[PDB]
Amino acid sequence: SPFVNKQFNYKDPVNGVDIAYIKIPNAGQMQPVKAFKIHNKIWVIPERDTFTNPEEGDLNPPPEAKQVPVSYYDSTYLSTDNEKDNYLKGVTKLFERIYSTDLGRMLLTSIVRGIPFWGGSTIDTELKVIDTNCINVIQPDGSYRSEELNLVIIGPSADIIQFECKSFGHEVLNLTRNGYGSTQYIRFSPDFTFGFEESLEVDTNPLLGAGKFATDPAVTLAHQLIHAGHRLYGIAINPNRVFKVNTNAYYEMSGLEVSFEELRTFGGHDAKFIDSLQENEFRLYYYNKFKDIASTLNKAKSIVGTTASLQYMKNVFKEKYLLSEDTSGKFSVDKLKFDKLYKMLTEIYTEDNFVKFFKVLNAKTFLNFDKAVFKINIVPKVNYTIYDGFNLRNTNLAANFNGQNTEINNMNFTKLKNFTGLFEFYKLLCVRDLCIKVNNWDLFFSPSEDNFTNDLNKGEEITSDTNSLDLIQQYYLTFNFDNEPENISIENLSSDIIGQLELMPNIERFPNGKKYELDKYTMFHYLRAQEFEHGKSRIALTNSVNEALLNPSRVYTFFSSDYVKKVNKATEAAMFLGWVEQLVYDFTDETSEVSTTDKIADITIIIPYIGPALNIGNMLYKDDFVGALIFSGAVILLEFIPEIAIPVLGTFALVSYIANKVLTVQTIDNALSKRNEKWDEVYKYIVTNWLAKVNTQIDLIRKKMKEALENQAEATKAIINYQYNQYTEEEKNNINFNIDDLSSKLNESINKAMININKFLNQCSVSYLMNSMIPYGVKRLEDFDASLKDALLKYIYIGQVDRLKDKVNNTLSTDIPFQLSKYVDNQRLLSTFTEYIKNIINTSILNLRYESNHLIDLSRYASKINIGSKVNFDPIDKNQIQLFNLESSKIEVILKNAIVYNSMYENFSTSFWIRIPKYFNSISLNNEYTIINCMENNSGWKVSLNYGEIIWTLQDTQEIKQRVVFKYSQMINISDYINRWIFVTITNNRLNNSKIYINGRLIDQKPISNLGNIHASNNIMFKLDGCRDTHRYIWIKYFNLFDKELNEKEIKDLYDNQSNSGILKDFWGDYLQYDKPYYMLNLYDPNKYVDVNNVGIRGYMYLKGPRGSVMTTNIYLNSSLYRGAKFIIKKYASGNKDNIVRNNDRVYINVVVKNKEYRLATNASQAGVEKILSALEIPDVGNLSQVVVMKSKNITNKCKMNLQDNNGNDIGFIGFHQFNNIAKLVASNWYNRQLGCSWEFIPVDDGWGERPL
Amino acid sequence: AHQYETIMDECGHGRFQWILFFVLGLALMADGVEVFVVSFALPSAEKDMCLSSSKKGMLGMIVYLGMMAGAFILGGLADKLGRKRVLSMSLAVNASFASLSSFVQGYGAFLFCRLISGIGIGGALPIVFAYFSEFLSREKRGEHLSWLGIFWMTGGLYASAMAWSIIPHYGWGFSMGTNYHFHSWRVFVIVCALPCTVSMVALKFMPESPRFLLEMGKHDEAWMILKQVHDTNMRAKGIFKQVWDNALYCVMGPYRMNTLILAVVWFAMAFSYYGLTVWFPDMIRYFQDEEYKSKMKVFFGEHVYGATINFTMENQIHQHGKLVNDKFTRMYFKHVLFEDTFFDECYFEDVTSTDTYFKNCTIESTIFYNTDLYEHKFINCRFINSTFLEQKEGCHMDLEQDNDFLIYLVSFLGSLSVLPGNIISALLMDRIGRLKMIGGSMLISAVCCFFLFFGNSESAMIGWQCLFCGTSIAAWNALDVITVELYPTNQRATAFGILNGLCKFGAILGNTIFASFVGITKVVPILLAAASLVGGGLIALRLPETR
Ligand SMILES: *[C@@H]1O[C@H](CO[C@H]2O[C@@H](C)[C@@H](O)[C@@H](O)[C@@H]2O)[C@@H](O)[C@H](O)[C@H]1NC(C)=O
Ligand SMILES: *[C@@H]1O[C@H](CO)[C@@H](O)[C@H](O)[C@H]1NC(C)=O
Repeated sequence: SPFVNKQFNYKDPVNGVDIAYIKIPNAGQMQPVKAFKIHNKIWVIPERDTFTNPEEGDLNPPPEAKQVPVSYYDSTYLSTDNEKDNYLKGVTKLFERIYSTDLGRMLLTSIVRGIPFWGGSTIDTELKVIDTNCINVIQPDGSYRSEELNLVIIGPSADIIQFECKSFGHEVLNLTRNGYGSTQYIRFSPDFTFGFEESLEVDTNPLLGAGKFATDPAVTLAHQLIHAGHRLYGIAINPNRVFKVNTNAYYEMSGLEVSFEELRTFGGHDAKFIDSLQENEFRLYYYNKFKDIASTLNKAKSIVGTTASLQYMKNVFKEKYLLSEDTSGKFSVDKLKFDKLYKMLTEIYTEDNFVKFFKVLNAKTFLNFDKAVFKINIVPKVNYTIYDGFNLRNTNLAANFNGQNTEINNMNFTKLKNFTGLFEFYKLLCVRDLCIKVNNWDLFFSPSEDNFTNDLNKGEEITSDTNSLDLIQQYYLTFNFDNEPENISIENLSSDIIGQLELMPNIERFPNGKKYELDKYTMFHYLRAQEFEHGKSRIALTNSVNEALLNPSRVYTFFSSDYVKKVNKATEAAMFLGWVEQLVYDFTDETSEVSTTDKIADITIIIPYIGPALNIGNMLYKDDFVGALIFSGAVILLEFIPEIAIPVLGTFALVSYIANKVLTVQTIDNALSKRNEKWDEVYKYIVTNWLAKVNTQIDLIRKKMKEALENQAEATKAIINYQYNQYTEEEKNNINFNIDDLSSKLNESINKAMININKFLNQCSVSYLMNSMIPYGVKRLEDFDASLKDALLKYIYIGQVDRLKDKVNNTLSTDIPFQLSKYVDNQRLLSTFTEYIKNIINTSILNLRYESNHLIDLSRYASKINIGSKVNFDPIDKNQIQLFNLESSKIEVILKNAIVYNSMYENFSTSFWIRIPKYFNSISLNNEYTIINCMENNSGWKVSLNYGEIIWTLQDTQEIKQRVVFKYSQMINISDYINRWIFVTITNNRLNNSKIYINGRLIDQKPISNLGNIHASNNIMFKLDGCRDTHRYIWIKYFNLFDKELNEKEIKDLYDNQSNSGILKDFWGDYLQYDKPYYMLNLYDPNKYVDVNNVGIRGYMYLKGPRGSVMTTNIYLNSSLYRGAKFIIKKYASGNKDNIVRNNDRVYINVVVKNKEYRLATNASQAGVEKILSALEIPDVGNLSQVVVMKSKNITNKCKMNLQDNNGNDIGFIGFHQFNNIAKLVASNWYNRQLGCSWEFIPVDDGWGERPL
Repeated sequence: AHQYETIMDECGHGRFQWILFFVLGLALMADGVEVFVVSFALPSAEKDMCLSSSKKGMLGMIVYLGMMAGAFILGGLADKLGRKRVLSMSLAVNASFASLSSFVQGYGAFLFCRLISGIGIGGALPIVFAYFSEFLSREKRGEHLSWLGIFWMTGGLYASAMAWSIIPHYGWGFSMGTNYHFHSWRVFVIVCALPCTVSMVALKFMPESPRFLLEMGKHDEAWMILKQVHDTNMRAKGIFKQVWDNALYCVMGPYRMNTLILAVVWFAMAFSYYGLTVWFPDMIRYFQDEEYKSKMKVFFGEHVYGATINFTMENQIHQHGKLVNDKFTRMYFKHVLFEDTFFDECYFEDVTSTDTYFKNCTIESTIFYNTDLYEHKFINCRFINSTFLEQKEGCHMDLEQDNDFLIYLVSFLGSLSVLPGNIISALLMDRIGRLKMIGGSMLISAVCCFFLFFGNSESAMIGWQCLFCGTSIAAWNALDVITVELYPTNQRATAFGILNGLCKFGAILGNTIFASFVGITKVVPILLAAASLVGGGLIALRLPETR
C-alpha cells in the first residue's frame, strides 16, 4: 500500500477534497493558492513561500549575505507550470521513499496521528480548535470548508536551498513547546541538494577517488519531518537553548549557532554533545507538560465548534498522548508509556537512523560542512529509483555509493554558483607584512564550558527500594496502526485567518574581518602557503614558507630536497616520460613513509611529514616532530587544551530500619548497584567531554592533512602540464602523455597515505582519552568508593555479617572496567580502543623509559622526573640506569597530585630489571639498604637489598611490617643471579596475599591482610640509602608500575615482551656486540673451557677443565669464568652501522691465540657427519666454510651459531663432539635436528671482580 | 728303635740327604721371606706416599696371629697324619694364596690374602725340622740341622735384597686410585712366592718320613724307602680330638717341666730378637730425623719485596712474614711452615709441596696456577680477592729423597751379620753341647745389649745391630736342635708347632713394644731386652741333657 494514492499530476480540476484552492493563515489578505492534499492532514502547495512571512515578500538576494556556508538565490524558480509539476512529482516520490522504510513508516504514521490539541477556549471546561491551525479550501460552488491539517509543504523562500520548518504561534501559549502542538509548514525543494565531501570511506572501498558526494534529498526531507514531529507534540526545545562556543581566539569559528533541537534531531554522534543532566531536565519538563494537558483534558466536559461527539475527541487525544483512563473517565499519565513515547520521538526518530536504514552517505557530524549546490532531477526513474535512490542496483552506481559521487555520476548533478563567497566571512591572521584571510568555515570548533553541567557533587540517600536495528524492529512490531484520526467537520471560520508566525529570537551579526597579530606561523599560514593560481608562468616548489607566501609563483612543499630539485629541472622530450614516472615514484615514496620507533604506547604508526605539513608545535623538522610527539604525548596536536574537572562525588546516606532482616540486605544491594551506576555515569560524562572538546580538533587536522596532500598533488600536476605545454607539435604527438591516468595514480597514492594518517590520528585521540582524561575521573570514583566502603562496614555493625562483609570488600576492592563500546558507536575508533586495551603496558600507571635523550613517564601520570647529577646511563643502551652509593646519585619521581588517590597501593604490581654486582667487602653482610622508596610518615612500600637477598617491605602507620624476600646464594659454581640481569616483579593484593616472582616464576608469597592503614605517598626514590659499603652500585631498567594485581600469564607475557629476543645477549644479559672479545662457555659442560691446539689446518680446538676457583673466605666461592681463548665477532653482511648484533645476522668468528687473531674455519669435505673446527691465519683460503649465522630464536634458546657453506648449504650448528679422548669442537648437523649447541659469551666486566691473568 | 737307628747309621750321609736338605732349606727360605714381608714390607706399605715423611703402623701384623694358628693347626696335625702330606698342603696353600694376593685390587682383600698365606706358612718350620730330623745320622745330627738354619736367615737377606730393588717407595699399600702401573708391589708379591714354588716343584720327588711311616705301619714301605736311601748313598760314595689330646700329652703329662722350660726360652728369644730387629731401623730413622730437625730455621718479621724464587727452600718456619709481590715458579717446598704470614699478589706456578702447611695466613690477590697446594694444606686461612686455577693432579714428592731404602739395607746387613756367627755354631754343637751353647749365646747377646746404651750414631747403631745378630744365631740353632731332639716321633711335630706358635706370639709382642718406644726413651727397651735375654739364658740351663 503506497503512501500517496492516485497521483495528482498538476492541472487536474479544483474538485475540493484532494486538489483545491486553499487559503493558509497569513498576516493580512492573500489570494487563494492551489494546493493538493497527498494524504490525511498533509497538503503540498507547489508555490514559493511568500505568504506566511510578510517580510519575505521579495525573491532577490539580500545585500547582506547570511552566515551560511552555501546558499543559492533565484527568482524564476517554480514560476512555470512544468516546474510546479516537477516539484510535485519529486515531493510525492520522496514521501513514498520515506514511507517504504520501516522507520519512515513509523514516522509518517506518528505525524499523521498527532493532531494539534484543542486549546482555544478561554473557559477551562471547554475544548476549541486554534484558529491558526486550520485552512480554508474553497469549493467550486463558492463557499469554503474550514479544515484542520497537520503538515504543509511549500517551495522555498528567497533562499532556494534553505530548508526550515515554520509554525504559527499564539498570543499567550507556546504551542510548539508546551505539548499542545501546532501545524508545521515545511519549506522544502527536491530539485536542489547540498553537496559534501567524505574522507572516511576508504576503509571499505580503497579504489574510490576524490570525495564530492551529493546529499540524498530523502534524508533532508526526513530531517524536516523529524522537526515537524517534534513540534507537533509540543516537545521542541526552546530556541534560546543554544550550544554556545568561544570566538575570541584566532583559531575559533567567528559564529556558529546550533540549537539543542538540531542536536536532538541529528542524533548519533551529535546527540552525545548534550550531557545526561540536561536530557533529564527536558524529560521531566515535558512529562510535567503532558501531565498538565492530561489534567486539562480530564477537567473539561463540553466541546464547542464541531458536530463530532466529545468522547471521540477524548479518545483521539488519549491515543495521541498514550494517556491511561481507568474506566471512570479519569485520564492520567503513566511513566512507562510516556518514557517509551518520548524515547521514540527523540532517540528513535533521528537522521542517523534514517541514514542507516537508507544505506546512503551523509556527514557523520554537523561539523562536516556543505560545500556546493547541486541541481538534480528526481522525477525520472532512470536517475532516482523509489527503493534505492541514486544508488541504483545492477549498475556501476550500485557499489561503493557511486550513485552519490558527482565525479562518477556527473550527468545527474549540475554544480551551481553559490552566493556566499569563499572569503565573505573570514578572519585576517598575520604575524608581526604578510596577512592572509582564512574562511570562517575553516577554523576549529571550541565549545564553551557552560554547556556541560554535573549533578555529581549533590549527595544521595538510599532507602529500602531505590531504583541498534533490532530495537527499532521491536518498536515496529510493538507500534500501533490502523487507527488514524478520521476527518472531522469543522464549522467554517472567517475568510481571512489572522495569525503571526512563531516569534524567533534575534541573532546578532558576528563581526567580520577581525585582524589578529601573532608571533608564529600558524597551520593556516602553512596551508595557504601551498596554494597557487594555475598561472601561465612556471611554478617551482620550495621549502621556505617565508618566500612561498611572498612570491605568488613559488609554492611551499614539505617533501625532501631531492624532490623539489627534480620537479624544478628543465627536461627535454626524450627524458620527459621517464621524468614523470620518477616523479610519481618519489611521490609514493615520500607519502608512504612511516616511523620505526615503536617503544611508544600505541602511537606505533607515527607519520613524520605531519610536522612540517602544519607546523605542529612550532618546529619545522620531522625528526623534531617525532621527538616532541614522544616527549609530550598527543597534546601537541591539540590547538587548545580542554579543561576537565570532576567535582568531589557526593556521599551515600544510608537509612537504618529498626529490627529488620530483609530490608537491610536490600539497602546493601542498592548501595552496590548505585555505586555501579555512579561509575557508569562519570565514565559517560568524561566520554561526552572528550568527544565534544578533543575529537573535533583531530578531525579538523585530518581534513587539513587531506587538503595539503591534494594541494601538493595539484602543484606537481600543474608543473608537469606546464612542462609538457612547451614542446613542439611533433614532440607532443611522438611523445604522448595524458593527464587522467596521472591524476588517478596520484589520487591512489594520496589515499594510501591517508589510511596511515587516519590510523595515526585515531591512535592519538584514543591515547589522549585514556591518558589525560580518564584518570582524573578514576581518582574521584575510587576515592568515593573508599569513602562508601567505611560507611557500609559501619552499617553492617543481623546474623549474616560475614557474607555481607566479604561481598562489600570484594565488590569495592576492585574497579569497573572502562569499555568504550557502551558509549560510542564508531567502529573505526572502537577497533583502535580494543588495540589499546590489548597491550598490558598501555594500562600501566608509571612507565619510566628513556626516549629521545630524556627519561620520561610514557604513561603521563608523573609530574616531575628529577634526575641527580651522578646517575649514569649506558651509552650502548641508554635504558639501563646505573645508580651509585652517593648522596647525589638519585632519581625522584613526583606524581601528579590530581591523579593520585588516597586508597591506592591496595592492589598493585611493580616490575623492573635489576643487575646486582657481586658482594666483595665483608661489611655487606647483614646490611639492608633501600634501593626504591615510596614511604612517607613511616608508611608504604620499599624495595631493599641485602647480601644475596632482594626484599620487598610493606609497612603501615601502626608500625606493622610484612616482608617478602628472595634469597640467592653466592657460594655456587655458576650463578644465574650474580651480576646478571634478573626480572623482579611484585604483586600485592590487600585481600589475600603479596607475592614476588623472579624471572616470571613464583618465588615467594605472604599474607598482608593483617596490615592496617598503609597511607599512600607521592614521591618515588631511586637511591641507595643506608648502605655501609662505599663502592656499592646497582643497574636498574624498565621500571613499571600497575594499578591491579597481575596473574602468572601477564607476568610471563611481560617477561617475554621486555626480554627483547631480537638481540643476542652475552653472559651478563647485556647486548652482544661486534668487535669485542668474549670468553666462551658451554652450557652442556660448564666445567670446562675452550682451548686451541696448534693453530692451522692440522690443529683444532677442544674443551679442557676444570675452570678453576675464585674465592674470598666467608664471602663467596665461584668458578672462574675468564678462561680460555677469546672469541670476537667481525661483521660480514650487516648493513646496520651500529655494532649491535641481531638475530639471523651472518658473522665471522675470530679466535685469539697469543694475541693474534685466527679465522674460525673448517673443511667440510672430511668423511663423517662431524666437521671438526679449526683456526686458520686470516690470509687463508676462502674455499673453507667460515661464515657463521647467529640465531637466538627457534621460543628462545640462548645464543647459537650455525656454520654455513659458501654456497648457502648449512654445515650445521656449532658444538662439541667427544671425537676420541679429546673433546673437539665440531659443526654438526645432528644439533640441527632438535644440547651442546648453546653457548654463553662472557665479557670482562667490572662487577665480577676476577682478574684476567 | 735300635734297629732303625742302626740301619740309619749304616746308610750314612750322602747325595740324598743333601738334596733333601736343599729342598727343605727352600721352605725355610719361604718362612724367612714371610717374616720379612710381614715385619718390614706391610708396616711400610700402610705409609702415606704423599707425606714425604711418615710414621710406622702395624695393621698387617695380624697375619702374625694367623701364623700362630697355622703353627698349631698345620703343626700338630702332621704328627697324626703325615709330614710330607702336611708340608705339601701347607706350602701349596701358601703359594696359591700369595699368587692370588698378587692379583688383588684394594688393601682389605690383599691383607686377607696375606693373612691366609700366613696361616699356610706358619706351619712349615715345625714340619720341615721334624721331617729332616728323621733322616740324618744320629751322631752327625747337630751339625746338619744347624746348617738348615742358615737358609732361614738367607731368606730374609734375599727378601731384603730384592725388596729395595723393586719397591723402594712407601705408601704402595693404602693407594688403589692409581693407574694399573705402579704395580711394583704386584711383581714383588709375585716374586716373593718363588722359593715356595720351587719347593713345591721339588717335593714331588722326595719320599715320606721313614720313622713316621714305620710308626704308623706298613713296614715294607719303610724298608723300601730305606733301601732306596741306601742305594742312593752307595752310588754316590761308590681326629681333632686325638690331636688335641696329643697336644695335652705334650704339656700336662710326663713331658711337663721340659716343655715349660722350652716355651719360656722360645718366648724370651722370639721377644728380644724380633723386637730389636725392628727397633734398630726405627732408631736409625729417628736419629736421622733428629739430625734433620736440629737444622730448623726460624724466620721472624720478613719483608720480601719483588723476589722471584727459583730454587728449593726446605726445613724453615716463617712467622709474621709479609710476602709482598713475590713469585714462586717451578720449585719444591719441603718441610716448610707458614704462620701469620700476609701474602700480597704473589704468584705460584709449578710449585710442588711436601709436608708444608699454611696457618693463620692472610692470602690476598694471589694466583695458584698449576700447583698441588690443595685445600687441606691451608688451615684457618683467610683468602682475599684470590684465585685457584689449574691444579696439578695428585700429590708429588721427591721420591729420590723419599726412599726408605735404608730400612731395607739395614735389614739386609742385620740378616747378613749372622752368617759368620752361624758356621762357628754349626761345627761346634758336637763339642760344647746343646745346653751350654744356648745359655752362653743368650748371655753374651745380653752383655752386648747392655753396651748399646753407650752408642749413639749411625755407624754405632749398625755395628751394635751386627754384633747382636751375630751372637744371637747360635742360640736359635741350639734351640731348634734341643727342641727337635727331646720329644719322640709321636709328639715331635705337635710340640714343635706349639713352640713355634709361642715364638710368633713373642714376635708380635716385641715388634709392637719395641717399635712403639721410639723417641720417648732408650734405656727402657734396652733394659727390658737385656732382662729377657738374661732370664732366658739363666733358665735354659735347667734343661735335660741330650748328648
Ligand atoms: C691470625 O692473625 C690475626 C692478625 O694477624 C696479622 O698480623 C699481621 C701483622 C700479619 O702478620 C698478618 O699475616 C696476620 O694475619 C690475629 O688477629 C689472629 O688472632 C690470628 N689468629 C690466630 C689464632 O693465630
Ligand atoms: C734462577 O732464576 C734465574 C732468573 O730467571 C733463572 O735464569 C734460573 O734458571 C733460576 N734457577 C734455576 C735453578 O732454574
